[PDB]
Amino acid sequence: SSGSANFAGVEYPLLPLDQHTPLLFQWFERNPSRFGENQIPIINTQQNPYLNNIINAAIIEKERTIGVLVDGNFSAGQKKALAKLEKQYENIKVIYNSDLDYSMYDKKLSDIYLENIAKIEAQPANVRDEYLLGEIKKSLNEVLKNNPEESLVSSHDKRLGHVRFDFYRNLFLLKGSNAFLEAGKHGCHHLQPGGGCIYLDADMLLTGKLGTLYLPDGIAVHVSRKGNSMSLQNGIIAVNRSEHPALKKGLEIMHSKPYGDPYIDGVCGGLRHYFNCSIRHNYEEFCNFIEFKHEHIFMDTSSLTISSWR
Ligand SMILES: O=c1ccn([C@@H]2O[C@H](COP(=O)(O)OP(=O)(O)O)[C@@H](O)[C@H]2O)c(=O)[nH]1
Ligand SMILES: CC(=O)N[C@@H]1[C@@H](O)[C@H](O)[C@@H](CO)O[C@H]1O
Ligand SMILES: [Mg+2]
Repeated sequence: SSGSANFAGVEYPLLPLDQHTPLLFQWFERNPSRFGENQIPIINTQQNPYLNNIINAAIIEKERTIGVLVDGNFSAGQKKALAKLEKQYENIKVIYNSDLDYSMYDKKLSDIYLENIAKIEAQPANVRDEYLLGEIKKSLNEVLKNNPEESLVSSHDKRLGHVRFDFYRNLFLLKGSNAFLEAGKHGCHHLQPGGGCIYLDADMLLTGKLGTLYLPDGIAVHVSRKGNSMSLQNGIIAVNRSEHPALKKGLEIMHSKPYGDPYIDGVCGGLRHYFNCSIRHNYEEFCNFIEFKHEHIFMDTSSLTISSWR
């Protein structure tokens, strides 16, 4: 521990994330056919040189495990290319999302709907959200018509866009360093069970070594300052431990809300609940408090060109 930062009447120690804390990048590919059969299936265009950025981060942080969480229907040659990348850079560990078991974070959709119907019925009739009650009842009806066993994981798994890799990003960060050991990644000499993790968007250009970070209660996230507004953002998520209470609270919210969003609820909601940033608090002050800052990271370079999913 170093100093401390105040927010909403609570004093938070700036907890350390040592230099052995692993870095984490993520590539979930919807269209693996846009790469060669023996190509590394991670985008690497002039506008989005993301494979190059990852390799540059692995070269700069030579004494740090660099995890690449990948997903998509990859061809055999593409997987062999990923293994070749793992061999060309010792610290790069490729983790296939399908090799991780996320069932311990799952919940039945019908259970969420039933609990919400009970909790709307348990409140005085003059304040019940009746429109929401109706929408939850239609959602449950459709679940019973199409797949009664539908769950958070399975429903998000069927998504084809950013929501899916947001969801799995949060779950992986809950696993923390433990995900590396669960996937059988050998030679991760520095990883401790229960260790943390620093997730970075691939467009977060490292220009130097990160050293040791000091974050309030051991967590910080990106703050986008595009144009005249600012917003909490999951483009960077640094935690000093597995099962971090802020991300665990985001998962709690998603277990309780009928239509929880991995970003709005799993990240922003969890942070604001954990740190007591209500709608009556200053959102800008909280952004300044929780912001992940670093002089050796050129942040969100995808805004100089085009977004890879937009
Ligand atoms: O097909 C895609 C597009 C994006 N991403 C992930 O989304 C992140 C954000 O990419 P980018 O910075 O281009 O988007 P932005 O959110 O800045 O618009 C990337 O780093 C990847 O982890 C992905 O996995 N697959
Ligand atoms: C301005 C914008 O698009 N922000 C998106 C956010 O909505 C999304 O939840 C997140 C994860 O995909 O990526 C950000 O870049
Ligand atoms: Mg970006």
